[PDB]
Amino acid sequence: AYHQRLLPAYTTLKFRQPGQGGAADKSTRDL
Amino acid sequence: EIARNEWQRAHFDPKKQQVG
Amino acid sequence: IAKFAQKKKEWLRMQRNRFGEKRKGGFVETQKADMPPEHLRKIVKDIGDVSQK
Amino acid sequence: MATDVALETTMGTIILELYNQHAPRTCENFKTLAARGYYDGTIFHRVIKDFMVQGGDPTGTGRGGRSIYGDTFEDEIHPGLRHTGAGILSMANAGPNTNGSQFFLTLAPTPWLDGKHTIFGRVKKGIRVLQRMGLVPTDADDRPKTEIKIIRAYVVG
Amino acid sequence: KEYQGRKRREFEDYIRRNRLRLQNWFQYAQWELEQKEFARARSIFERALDVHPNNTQLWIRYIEAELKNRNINHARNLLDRAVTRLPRVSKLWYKYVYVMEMLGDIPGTRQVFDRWMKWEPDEDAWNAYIKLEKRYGEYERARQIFA
Amino acid sequence: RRPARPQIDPALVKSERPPQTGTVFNIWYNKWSGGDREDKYLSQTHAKGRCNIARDSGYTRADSRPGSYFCLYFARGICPKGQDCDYLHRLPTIHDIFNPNVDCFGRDKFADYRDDMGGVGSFNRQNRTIYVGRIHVTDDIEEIVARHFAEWGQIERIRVLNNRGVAFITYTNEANAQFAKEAMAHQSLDHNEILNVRWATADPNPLAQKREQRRIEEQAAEAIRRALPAEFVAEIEGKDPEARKRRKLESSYGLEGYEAPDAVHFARGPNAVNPRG
Amino acid sequence: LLERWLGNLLSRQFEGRHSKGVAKTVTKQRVESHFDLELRASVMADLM
Amino acid sequence: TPRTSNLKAPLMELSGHTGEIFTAKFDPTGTLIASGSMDRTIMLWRVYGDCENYGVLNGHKAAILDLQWSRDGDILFSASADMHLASWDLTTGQRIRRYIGHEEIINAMDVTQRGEELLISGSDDGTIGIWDPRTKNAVDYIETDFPITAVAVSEAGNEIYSGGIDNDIKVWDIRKKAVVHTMLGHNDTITTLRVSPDGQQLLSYAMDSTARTWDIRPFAPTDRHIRTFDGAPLGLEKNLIRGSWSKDGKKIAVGAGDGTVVIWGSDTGKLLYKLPGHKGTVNCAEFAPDGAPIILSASSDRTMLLGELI
Amino acid sequence: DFPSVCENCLPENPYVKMLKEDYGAECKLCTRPFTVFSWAGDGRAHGRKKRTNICLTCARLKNACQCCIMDLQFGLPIVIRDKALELIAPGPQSEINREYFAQNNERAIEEGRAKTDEKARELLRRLANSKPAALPPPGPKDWLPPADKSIMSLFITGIEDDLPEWKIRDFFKQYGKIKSLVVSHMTHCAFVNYETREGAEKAATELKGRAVIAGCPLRIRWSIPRPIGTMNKEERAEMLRDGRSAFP
Amino acid sequence: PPYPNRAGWRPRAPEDFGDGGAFPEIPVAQYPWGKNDSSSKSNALVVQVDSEGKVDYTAIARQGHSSDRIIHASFKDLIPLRQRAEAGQIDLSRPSKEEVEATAERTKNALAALVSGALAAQKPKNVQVNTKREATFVKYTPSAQMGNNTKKQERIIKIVERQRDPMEPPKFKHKKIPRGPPSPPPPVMH
Amino acid sequence: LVRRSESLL
Amino acid sequence: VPYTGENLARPSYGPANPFKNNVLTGHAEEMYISEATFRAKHR
Ligand SMILES: [Zn+2]
Repeated sequence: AYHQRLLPAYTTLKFRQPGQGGAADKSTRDL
Repeated sequence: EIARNEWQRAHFDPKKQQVG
Repeated sequence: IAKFAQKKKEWLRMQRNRFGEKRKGGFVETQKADMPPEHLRKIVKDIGDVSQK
Repeated sequence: MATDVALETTMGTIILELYNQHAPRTCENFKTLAARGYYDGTIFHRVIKDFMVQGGDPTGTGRGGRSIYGDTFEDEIHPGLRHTGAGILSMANAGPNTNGSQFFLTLAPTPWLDGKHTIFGRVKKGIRVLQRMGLVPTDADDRPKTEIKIIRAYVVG
Repeated sequence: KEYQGRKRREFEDYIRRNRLRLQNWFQYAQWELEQKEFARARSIFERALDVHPNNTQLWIRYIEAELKNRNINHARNLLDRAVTRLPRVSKLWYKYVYVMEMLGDIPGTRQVFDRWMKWEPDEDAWNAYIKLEKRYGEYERARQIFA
Repeated sequence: RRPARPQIDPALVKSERPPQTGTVFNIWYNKWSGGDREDKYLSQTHAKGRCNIARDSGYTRADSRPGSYFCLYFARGICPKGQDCDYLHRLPTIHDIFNPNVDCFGRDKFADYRDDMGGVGSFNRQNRTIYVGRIHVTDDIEEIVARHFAEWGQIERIRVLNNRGVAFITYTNEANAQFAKEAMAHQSLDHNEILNVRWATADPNPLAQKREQRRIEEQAAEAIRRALPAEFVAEIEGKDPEARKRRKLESSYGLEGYEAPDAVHFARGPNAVNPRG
Repeated sequence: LLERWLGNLLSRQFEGRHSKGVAKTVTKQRVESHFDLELRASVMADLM
Repeated sequence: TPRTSNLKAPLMELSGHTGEIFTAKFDPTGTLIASGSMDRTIMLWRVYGDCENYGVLNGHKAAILDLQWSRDGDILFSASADMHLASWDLTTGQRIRRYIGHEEIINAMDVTQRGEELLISGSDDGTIGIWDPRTKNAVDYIETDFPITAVAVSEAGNEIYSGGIDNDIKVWDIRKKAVVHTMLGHNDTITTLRVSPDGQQLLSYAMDSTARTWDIRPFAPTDRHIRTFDGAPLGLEKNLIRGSWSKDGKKIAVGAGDGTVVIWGSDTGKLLYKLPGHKGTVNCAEFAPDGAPIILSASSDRTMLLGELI
Repeated sequence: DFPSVCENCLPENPYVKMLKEDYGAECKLCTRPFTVFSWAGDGRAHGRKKRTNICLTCARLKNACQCCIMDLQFGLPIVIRDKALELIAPGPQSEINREYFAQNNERAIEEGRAKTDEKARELLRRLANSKPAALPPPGPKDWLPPADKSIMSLFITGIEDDLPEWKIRDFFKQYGKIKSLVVSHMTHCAFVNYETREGAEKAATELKGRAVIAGCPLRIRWSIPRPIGTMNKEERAEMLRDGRSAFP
Repeated sequence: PPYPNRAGWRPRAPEDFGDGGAFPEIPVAQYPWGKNDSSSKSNALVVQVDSEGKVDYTAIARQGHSSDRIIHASFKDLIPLRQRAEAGQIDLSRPSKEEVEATAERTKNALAALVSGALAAQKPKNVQVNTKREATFVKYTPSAQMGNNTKKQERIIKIVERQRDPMEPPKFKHKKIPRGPPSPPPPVMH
Repeated sequence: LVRRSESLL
Repeated sequence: VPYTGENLARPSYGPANPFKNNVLTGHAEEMYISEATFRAKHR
């Protein structure tokens, strides 16, 4: 069990959509 | 040694402990 | 058919008890019914100020 | 004559003498399985205090046996040898003649296995290793909590 | 018993108040040693070893307190634990070889020195091992020690 | 037979508040609060009824049900239900033994005693000793104690520490001891007094200590003799010389000069080498 | 709001107060004190 | 063990029923599994590729005790304790129709894989029912005096093998509505009746924990037995445990009350397998019909195990 | 997720309907909340809902049933077993040390860490070798009834500590109704007060100044009831010798 | 004595067995290590040996720890891997996507269970009742206990969660117990 | 003594 | 394997102990039966 009293808030994570970069990898020579 | 320490605990006398 | 008669009755009773529509969960299910109002009246009058041990 | 086999355990060394003139077939079975490296890397799967140290299973379970006469062979009880003390090497079976590749060091006088298992040796050197083997914590099914792995067992000579 | 309870209460309150000071553990354990409560003193010292695992002074005092009450096997187990936990503190190794030379037991001192030489110590421990083997004759084994 | 006699009429039995020892009645704890603490425990009053076993016994709606506990209020003499009570209204016999979690009235027994040592009791001591005090100090204490501490059960030993007005009654049964403690508390012996029948502590007399230790030892010995086979235990004590000869001849198994260990000989199982069981 | 508040009230009434063990925030009245703590620890760490 | 068949795992679970799984089957192609359970639903699973549940049928008012794929593999057949049968379209997922007329719980049901299509519904009113799968009314019904718990239809399509509580396997003729011969040897109620893939032998497991293989060929001696198999105990539940034949006919598998599936050799008689893994009575043990060494077990711990034989 | 309950605490029915309550109560030894299992006993339609009274960890430490709290090898109470077998009682019984030990050892207690058998045989062998001017013989005046009809008490001397009061009570119950029986084992004295003088006269007639109860020799006389006070050890010894001398 | 035969010679001395081992030829009970009148009753550890043969002292550092715990306890751990005697090719590659995703699935299932527990604890669901009280059936085979050893019939036990009052507050207070001792600390490998 | 590697690799 | 008949047929070698259970009092396993079976046997 745990002892915290957070009410639910921001219950969905935002993900990097196409156009927002992030989860798209290139070679480090290109970088 | 555990038995000997038990025996020494069960027979301790606070008579000669007063002198250093 | 005389020897296989009580076995037939027991099998029919057991299968009707197990697979009947009236016992879908193992037991006969009824609807939550309304109690007489005097039951609640007596409970509330009896417990009172909640001063008795 | 008695021929020697050396158990290199993770407790010490056990040098066993083997009785060729009293129970031969078990003795060259033991010699051939020891010299081939078959008993190199198995476990001492069962230890019962004041009864037994039993091992030799390739699987370490209680069912493995790879005797050189196929998969099993027959019993060779000679009434001159009886289980009579601590440290006697005998070949263990399950009921009638089912001798595989499991050996059985008696840790105490057990005069009730006579005629059921094939006495075919003796601990010659290193009885303290077997005494420390008997005094191991075993959990529920006589298998020790730690491992008493055998490494080498050689004819020496 | 009232005096024992009040002293135990005072010592435990000092331990709860500041557990990172070795003097409280030392005083409580020495006092419980004085009424011959060896299990209690051992428990206090082991709790201090739980608070201070790598303190060499606490290890030395607990081995000494075990030795001065003629508990030899307990103290030898304690020295094994101490040289297991801190193999690079030469003080514990030196005490361990000194104790098992004081009690006779020359092969035991030799195997302790063999463990120490397995840990590859400084030149002082090698010279001490050579002096050990030179004292009781035994020159050829000192030659392998020089090798 | 005979139905259970109603002891007190329901007109005299109510459920009212305790006498006012304060200004505000606390309804969560059901206790008076306020006033002064000089009152506190005040005194132990005189109870509203005693018991006659020959007069108040009978049958209830509990003789039909096996395992029913005895009645606390029939033991207190203030049970009005009579034959309609759900608990037994008779005296505990010698075969009325209970497990070490409940008393004879079904109340749960505790880990340790309370400091004001009364109540249900603790299961960490098989206590059959009841401590009675507050007896009017006369010269005929022993006769009246033996007369009145006798209708509750079967008694082992009553030591009357006279002059102090204190007696220690040890019944042979723990349920009888609990019945006597719940029956004689706040009763009168011959004059108008309130008896302080509480749970006895331990008699420091070393003779009583060795008596209790021995009795514990033959109780455990009785349990072990019930557990073990008769031939096994008969070889175990070996007071019988024929049993000794049977042990010498049987524990050989072919090999002479063995004298088989008790772990091997006195062993029970399907694969043991013995007559087994 | 009031049912959460009364649940918290009954929780303190029937299982006690968890007074010790929670992390207090650094409010304004604590800022300087907190700074001192952190700075001392940092200095102490560098010394070791 | 190395990989033997074309499965994602050597053995794997199928779960999702909230009641006891009473009957599980296979596609004639061998790629689809249909299971009916105590929870009045039918779950349709895909064996190969990703093992995906792809269908649920919900039309029955009580437990579904049987379900049988048609000769092609697009129609499903449900016998259910609501005193009904049902034909289901497995393309739209809807129910085609319901078959009404049985006055008690239907325990068994079989369709003809060769010839005209019929339905064989044995039920506790002592009635076998021969149904056409286009009309909601029964073509015929043969009335007996004892509840019937296992039926099977022959290769010829004119013989009905019926087992019930009278401890006899009765062989009836459809056009005559009469038993052509009775087959004795059991002493507890027959739970399954399966004809061999070649049609030369008959398997019958009963509640005495003995599975009997029988010679079924028309020119046979007076005793039409073959062999008896032990080692599949029936536990506390008096379920209708149903066995199956392997495609080559060499092996037979019967679920046990210990959570095990006991597999024997039909010709030799050795206990080839005793497969654990269930926490209840294994109601069905089936072989893959498409020449694969695959066994599916359905058990009253609400689960099915798909395993390969190595 | 399953209790450790003995067979005699379980119902006689082989099919048990059992309720389970997570953290339903605190253990009666370590005072920690634990899962309580409860069932209805064979005493149908009234009685007590039998339940697991202690937790499973304390049931491993004590080797006891969770309901009855008795030893699961001999059927003895835990303290009786521990006193009569001299066992270690593996765990502290203090307040905070109980939760400390349970918090720090709950994984090794489950595996049987932290078998009496031989100590029971040791106890049986120890109880095998258990080791627990004279006055003239009584003349006729000792058992003849006195002329005073108010004399009612019967004085017994020679009582050992092994003789309970109930053996004397049902040994003298066959002669008549006993109003009172005072047995002081500290002073080896006993007083029997009847309700009718005929019963006391019959006791004196068929006892004749001597008695043997459970192998213990006792001496009986007529006596006016007097109290027993703080009394000298030498006088106790000499009337013990007199009670032994009741059988010369 | 040698072994073409050993009849007529009884072991009378503790050294008659050589180092030890009772002779099967003699049909007399033989005690190679004397009377086991008392038990071992020793609290020492089982002394093991290593591959080359020395007393193994890693049972002291590993005392109180599981077998999967990594404990450095010898000077061999202070040597570089490349220079560490029996060390040829060393594989220094990351795990492939299969093992990486398998570990990701396992760890995220465990952390998802922890998130569910933390969310249950963080905000309770107002009323904590569940009327979907499905029974659990247990096959319980009793052993022998309390004296008697008769084989009792095995039992089928229905275990149902008890109906709890939705209005009941938490029953017991929270106790502040001090921290237990840490895991046994490793050797100090300076 | 714990052996080292003399391969100069 | 190890579920075949010849694997279950082979016994455990060696002698028997002259001197397991899931819980402290016996062996208890989770089982799955119909509600009607338990009700009928209990009845
Ligand atoms: Zn119990």
